[PDB]
Amino acid sequence: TLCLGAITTLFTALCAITQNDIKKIVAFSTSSQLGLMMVTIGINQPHLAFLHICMHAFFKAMLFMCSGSIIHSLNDEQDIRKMGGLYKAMPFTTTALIIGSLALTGMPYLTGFYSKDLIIEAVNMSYTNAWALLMTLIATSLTAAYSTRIIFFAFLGKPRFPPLVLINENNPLLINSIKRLLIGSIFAGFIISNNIPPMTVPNTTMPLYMKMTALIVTIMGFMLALELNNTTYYLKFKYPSQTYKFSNMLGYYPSIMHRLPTYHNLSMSQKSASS
Amino acid sequence: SKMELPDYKQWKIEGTPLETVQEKLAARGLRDPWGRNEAWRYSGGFANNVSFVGALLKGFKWGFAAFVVAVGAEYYLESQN
Amino acid sequence: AYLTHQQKVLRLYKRALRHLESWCVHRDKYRYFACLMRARFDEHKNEKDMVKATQLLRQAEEEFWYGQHPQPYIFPESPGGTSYERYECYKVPEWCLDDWHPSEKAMYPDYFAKREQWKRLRRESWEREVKQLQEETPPGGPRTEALPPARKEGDLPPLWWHIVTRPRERPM
Amino acid sequence: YRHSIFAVTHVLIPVWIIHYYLKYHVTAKPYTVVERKPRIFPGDTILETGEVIPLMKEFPDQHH
Amino acid sequence: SFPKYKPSRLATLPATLDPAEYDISPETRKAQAERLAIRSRLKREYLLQYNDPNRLGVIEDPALIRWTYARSANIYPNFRPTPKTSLLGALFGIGPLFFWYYVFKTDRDKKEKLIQEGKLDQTFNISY
Amino acid sequence: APPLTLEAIKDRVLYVLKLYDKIDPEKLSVNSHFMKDLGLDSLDQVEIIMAMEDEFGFEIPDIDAEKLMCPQEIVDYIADKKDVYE
Amino acid sequence: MLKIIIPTTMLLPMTWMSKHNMIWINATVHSLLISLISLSLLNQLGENSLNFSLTFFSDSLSAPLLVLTTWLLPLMLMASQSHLSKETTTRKKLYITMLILLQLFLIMTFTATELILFYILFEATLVPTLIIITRWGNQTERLNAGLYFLFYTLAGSLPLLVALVYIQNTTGSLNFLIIHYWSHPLSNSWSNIFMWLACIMAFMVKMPLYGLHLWLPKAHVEAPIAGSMVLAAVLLKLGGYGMMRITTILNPLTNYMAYPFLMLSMWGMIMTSSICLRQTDLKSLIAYSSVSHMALVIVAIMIQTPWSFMGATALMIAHGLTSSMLFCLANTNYERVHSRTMILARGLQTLLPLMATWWLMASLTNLALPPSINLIGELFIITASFSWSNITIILMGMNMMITALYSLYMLITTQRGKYTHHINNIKASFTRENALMALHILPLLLLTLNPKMILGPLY
Amino acid sequence: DSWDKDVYPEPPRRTPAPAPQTSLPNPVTYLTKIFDLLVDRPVTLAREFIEQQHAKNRYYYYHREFRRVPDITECEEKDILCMFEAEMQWRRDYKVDQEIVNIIQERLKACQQREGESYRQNCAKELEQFTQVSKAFQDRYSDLGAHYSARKCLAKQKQRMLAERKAAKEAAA
Amino acid sequence: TGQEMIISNWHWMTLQTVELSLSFKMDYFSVMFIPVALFVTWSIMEFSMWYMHSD
Amino acid sequence: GAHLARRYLGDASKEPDPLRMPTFPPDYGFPERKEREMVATQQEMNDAQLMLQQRDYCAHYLIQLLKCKRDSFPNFLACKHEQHDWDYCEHLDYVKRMKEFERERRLLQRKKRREQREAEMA
Amino acid sequence: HVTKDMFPGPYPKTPEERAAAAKKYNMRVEDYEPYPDDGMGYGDYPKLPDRSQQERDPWYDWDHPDLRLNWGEPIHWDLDMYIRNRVDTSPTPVSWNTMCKHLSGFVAFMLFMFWVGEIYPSYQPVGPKQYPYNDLYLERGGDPTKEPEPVVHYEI
Amino acid sequence: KRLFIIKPSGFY
Ligand SMILES: CCCCCCCCCCCCCCCCCC(=O)O[C@@H](COC(=O)CCCCCCCCCCCCCCC)COP(=O)(O)OC[C@H](O)CO
Repeated sequence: TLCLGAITTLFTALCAITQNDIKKIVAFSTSSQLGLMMVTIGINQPHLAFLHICMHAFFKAMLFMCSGSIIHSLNDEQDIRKMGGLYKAMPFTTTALIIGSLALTGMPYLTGFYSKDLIIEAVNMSYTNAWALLMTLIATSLTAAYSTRIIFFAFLGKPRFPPLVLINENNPLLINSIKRLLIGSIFAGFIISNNIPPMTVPNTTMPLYMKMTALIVTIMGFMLALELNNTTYYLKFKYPSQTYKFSNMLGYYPSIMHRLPTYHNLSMSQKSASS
Repeated sequence: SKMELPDYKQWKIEGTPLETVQEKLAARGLRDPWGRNEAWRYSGGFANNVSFVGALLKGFKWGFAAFVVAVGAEYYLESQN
Repeated sequence: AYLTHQQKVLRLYKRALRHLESWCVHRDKYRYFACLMRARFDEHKNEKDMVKATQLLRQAEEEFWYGQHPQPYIFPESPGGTSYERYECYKVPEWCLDDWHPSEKAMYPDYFAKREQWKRLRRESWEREVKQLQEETPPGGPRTEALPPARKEGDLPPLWWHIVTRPRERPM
Repeated sequence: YRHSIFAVTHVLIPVWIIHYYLKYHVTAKPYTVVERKPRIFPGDTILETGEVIPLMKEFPDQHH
Repeated sequence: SFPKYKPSRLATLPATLDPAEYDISPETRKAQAERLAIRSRLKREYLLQYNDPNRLGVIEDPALIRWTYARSANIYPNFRPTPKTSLLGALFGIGPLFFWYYVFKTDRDKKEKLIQEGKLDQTFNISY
Repeated sequence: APPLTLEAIKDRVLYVLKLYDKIDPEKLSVNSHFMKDLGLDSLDQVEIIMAMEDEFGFEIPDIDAEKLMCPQEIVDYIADKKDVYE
Repeated sequence: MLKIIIPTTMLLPMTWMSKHNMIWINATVHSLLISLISLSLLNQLGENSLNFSLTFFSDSLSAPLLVLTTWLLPLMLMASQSHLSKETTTRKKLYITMLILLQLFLIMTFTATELILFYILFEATLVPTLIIITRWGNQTERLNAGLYFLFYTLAGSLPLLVALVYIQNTTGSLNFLIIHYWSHPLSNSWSNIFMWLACIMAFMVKMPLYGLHLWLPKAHVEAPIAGSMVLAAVLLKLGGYGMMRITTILNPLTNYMAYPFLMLSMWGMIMTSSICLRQTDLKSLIAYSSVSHMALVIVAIMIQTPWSFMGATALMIAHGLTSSMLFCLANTNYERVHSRTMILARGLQTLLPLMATWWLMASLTNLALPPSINLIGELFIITASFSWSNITIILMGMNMMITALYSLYMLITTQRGKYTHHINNIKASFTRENALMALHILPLLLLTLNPKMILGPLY
Repeated sequence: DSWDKDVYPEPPRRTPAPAPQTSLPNPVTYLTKIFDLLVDRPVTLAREFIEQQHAKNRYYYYHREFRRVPDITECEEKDILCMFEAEMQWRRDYKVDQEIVNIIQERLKACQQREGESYRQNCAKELEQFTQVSKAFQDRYSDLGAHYSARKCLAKQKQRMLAERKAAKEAAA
Repeated sequence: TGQEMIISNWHWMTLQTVELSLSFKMDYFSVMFIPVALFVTWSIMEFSMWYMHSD
Repeated sequence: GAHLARRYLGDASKEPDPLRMPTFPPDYGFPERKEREMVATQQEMNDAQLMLQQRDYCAHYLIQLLKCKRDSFPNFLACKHEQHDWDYCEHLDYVKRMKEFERERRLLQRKKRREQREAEMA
Repeated sequence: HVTKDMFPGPYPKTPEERAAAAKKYNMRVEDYEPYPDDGMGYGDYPKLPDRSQQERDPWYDWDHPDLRLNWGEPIHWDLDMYIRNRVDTSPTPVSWNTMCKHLSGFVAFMLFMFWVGEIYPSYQPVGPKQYPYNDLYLERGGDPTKEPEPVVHYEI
Repeated sequence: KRLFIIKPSGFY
């Protein structure tokens, strides 16, 4: 489980940051989060894994629902390379995403804090797979990576959608539903963490420089990803990097493993078997 | 309604970052044919975007304003208790 | 029948910029690199020798293949787009309406009566349109898939019912 | 009212038949509804005998 | 120059990269000219039946009927027993059956051997 | 969304055409077969239809694009493709 | 049992004596009434069969199977008056006569106490099924199918005949009771092996077992709809029923002389389900699905395990109900388009909204979705087989994966997708087709609440 | 109570006394108080109404008693009538024996939820009691076969006393 | 109070020694998840009215 | 950790192996030691339904914790000093674990460098 | 409608029968190609290049737009691998050999480093989790009659 | 503006 949780946490996250579709971006964020759940249940931390279930339920639902708001309002367009400049166009939608994005990535005392860095802290001072620990840290930084990609490309910057604007979110159904989940993403982290009885032994006395790595790697990842994202703002040309080809193609898994085994099994059934 | 269509003259190359494109190919020798069409994206109320960090600290001012009053009240009642 | 050299290179032009959308993203970058693409396409106009043009496009296609974006920006209302054939499980064909029930039929009398008008027109136009088709049909079977239009007055163009009465792209 | 008749015909009646089922039909069979033992702590008192589990004895008395 | 795009039976070669379409020989001038001729013949007939008011049933597709017949009974009247088919039949036939017998018989023999000497925990295993 | 019709289409069509710098504002006519009236090389119609596309947000097939050459023609093609019946 | 056989026999004059157009009504209503009397036998006593007389007896094994046949009888009758209505009065009257002669033999077969009396009616089901397939079959190949069907099962049944008469002269009696109580250990002598082969092969052919299974894709593809279901829904189970009954004297020779059949079946299910992953014909697709599910029962029976037996009968009846239903699905679409090809008629959910549902939970039941008794049958066999050997799951588990891919595949291709442009003769579905579908779905899911009435004597 | 604690042992419910020290009201207590007068009381009122209706006419039923008959170790070989009597008796004891392990299993699972996280230690007596039942059930009916019968159960037994008698001989050495 | 309980109910079958019955085990994982899933799906249901409005 | 750097990338006879230790006798190194005592009996954590992991010596600073949570319902804001005492107990039990870890490492220095002291000459 | 002779037949041996089959399959003799008869029984059915329906130009209008076939056009012997939803032979932007090399390399690299991570595990410079009551033998599942072996925890 | 919608007859 430590092995599977780590590889799912990074590989899907690695294939995430190179995509240009919010539904694909947020989905890969789930699978990376789902990979994170398998890490904590691995090293004898089942309850805190279930805590991560509840917190992930809150903010991740908003992200898709918030992404649902922008997709429909801007005439069912999902490509992130075309929306542009949604910050002041949709205040509440932009407001919901940044609170959701920060909760998913860190921001102590928010919803993600009562689950994520506790898991990262718990997996740090434990007899785990040394390689698997390295994947969790990198993927934790990669968690901020695609989070910047969504905020930078969609909301920040100059707009790119078709000239006829249809931006609107004033419908009370959209506003009330977001707000109901929003207040959950602010306080539900503190509530159940202070309410449920302590079901795990705590980790109190560790050196300061891995107690903070959860914040460090996210803040660190926030830095270059912003710099690398505004490197697109740089007028100079961008080379078609090979590693970018690997990540943007979903890690090469679908183009082969959905095409090599299906063909053989289907071919076997006709040439052999049937005939 | 009728969706009255905005007039044409409000979109030129000036002011927009597309200025910096113009002298580039002018030095190259050609001229940009679609410059005026994309002016609206970089102009009007659609201009003056917010920096990445600027979006993150949205509500900091009044949020920090709600802090000082809250901490000041709780500091007063606890210390006087 | 045959995409000539000019047709193919324009197709190269259109696809090259569409892929460059996914690369440049920002509009200011677009208007620059598109102009270079345009300028460097204008330079080889006096190439004269058509053989060179094939050689001029020989490295072009693979160069596009070199720099092709793995996730090109394809448009939602288009093949490969997200909203492709999505709004299709509701466009039930017109002929299904004939199998309706009189209680259902009586609900919409005016439209049904007007549909019967279109029904008769198709019946009356069929013999003329099939006759028109064979009277100027090419020898040795139809050579080009394009159909003849309506030549004289009154007669409707042949093979029109399904094209005209096709379900709307947004049936709902 | 539309909230009221929703409550009665979707919560009040359904909770009535479920409770009746859980109180006089299914609980009438042994080991059908089993719950965790009432978690008591040293120091409090219990109901069915009125006995006191003893107070936690003298703590080594540390502080932070 | 980047490495070229080698083709595969599962990753086909695109039309844009195929050398054959580059040189449009006068022989190929007519070779791809009857494509529309035969297609229009099939086309014009198809719309004529499809648009026909008198038509009420379905239009039979001889290619579809031929495909069903080819992928069916019309296989053994074309089956010639040869070493390729003979070996293919045995390899995908008796082959896996005997291999499955070997793995199961070996495991079952080992399974009952442990029970014979009482070297397996079935103390709670009562339902069977 | 309020569906588009001809006066919407025609105004938006001549909108982007006018915004094109080389097109002369007074030369803009719905019936103008481009190069024979407004000097436009064959490499230019294939790129202005993208502006025509982005105006309405639906892809214009190259088979139809090469036939599409007049401002009236674009208006007619856009309306029928988007089931515009007025 | 004369409370069932006698009304069934007396129904034969009932149809022939009926008027011109009243044959369908009277036959349907009384056959449904016969079904109701059949349900009177579902109560099986504690550990004894409901022995009525020396001629007939019933236990928890035949109790669900009997009522399945009686319940079936209206369903073929409800599925026949579409293509049969364009025929003379006599031929329609004859058709009803055959199915009633069919069920009468089936009723007598399941209730027979004597293995010979079991044997006589067990082959006798060939005669009505053969003529039904040949006479009213709507195809050309059916003539070859009748020969293929008749000889294949007979080629195994004839060696069975010599086996029973040998038992009668050697052991003594041959009824189902004395055999069980006077059962003696079968030796390992090579003669005993051949008797084991004779006593078994006849039942495997009718299941069928992989290899000896080519008579289903012939018979089922171009059999008449009414004859297709019964041959699919019970006649396969008829071979199954004898498997439990006759494996009371074949012990302990079953342990060693079963490996070739287990290997043929546990590999055949993967191969036959791999057939189903690609079929040009919908009816052939369903027929091969029946091979895979029946191959599960062969594995189930041959292990000879308590849990295995209850799963066998549960799957046996459950498969019959859903396999018959799916055949009705094929008949409806084939009736509208007058063809059997997969891709010809597609996107039928848009045209026919309710049939989209009927084909939907038909696929789910075929998929052994829990708690549908298809699951409670398959899952039991996995547990029994896994106890027999830990590697059984690798194959038999992979079946549920392969079974899913093809099951939805026919749902994807036919119901979902885009409507066929040229097809325009598909009218709204008549209430007869919709009702007939419900007569299958409702008892299936209704019976899910009480599997104890399907788990057989070993329950 | 309908059932009995002798065969369904229930350890005494060590319920606590709620003694909270906090100013704000405890919501749980009052949320059940409304439940009493909104769900519990109407349920009881209807239940006592139907119970008195049941008490108006009380028809009875009993449990069938099967007197013992000689089993298959007394049955003369091939004596079908006697063998049939024994086989039915053995199957009666088979099903009631299946209910014996079912009762133990229900009691086994009852401790696990009742003791919470202290299950591993509180009822180690319960685990061994089921273990002894499971072991005896293994020697009793396991591995008989699908067509099990009292003759086969004798055969499995006759394997066992033969095995242990040899073991006793080997113990003597 | 911190009590976790099991609601066993209607007996599906007495499967010899197995007693498969419809039984709703509940513990902290249940009682915590139930409001969270319901809260999210109720909010999604409210949103689904807005998004999926023309279907 | 420094031990991780010096175990695989450095020597192998100095860095502790968490799987193996304690490798040295407890009373050795320092004459007489105190005994780790639990203030409660075996009954307390059983009746308190304490989970297996949370049955350390630190449980005495946890048994009253759950009672305080129950005795102050809902009031999620209290039981902080009690939690503070529990966390401080985790400090003591944890710091005890590195103290023995440095003990064995120092005792592992005690092992080799002395063994090599009477090895090159005697 | 169609008559019996139009049904597929045997291998076209002479070129004349090759032409007849090509006419029967609504193609020409140039593009007609029977399957290589290794005894597999393909008959005269014309083999066609491996082209999934995804390969077919979507913008062209087909008689069967869902699967991209026109009426009468002789469809592939292997249509059901190559339908829109089944196996697709679309040209990936990068070579299949490179496609496979990076996939196998990353998986192998991930697995290999996972093993070496297990070989040298990560842990803090901390020791055993000291547990009272002779390592809680009683509540771990131990038997009360068998008294626990001497286990005790000390202090420094 | 309201307009006719084609739908397969559900009356049956
Ligand atoms: C299509 C081919 C058949 C398909 C597969 C069918 C099943 C395979 C086996 C078929 C066996 C058929 C004959 C079995 C008759 C009953 C068996 C029986 O009662 O067991 C006897 C088995 O004894 C036999 O010899 C039975 C026949 C053995 C096989 C030889 C003949 C059968 C095979 C050839 C004919 C059938 C195949 C068709 C050929 C066209 C025991 O008697 P015994 O030999 O102990 O008698 C006492 C003493 O020793 C003297 O007999």
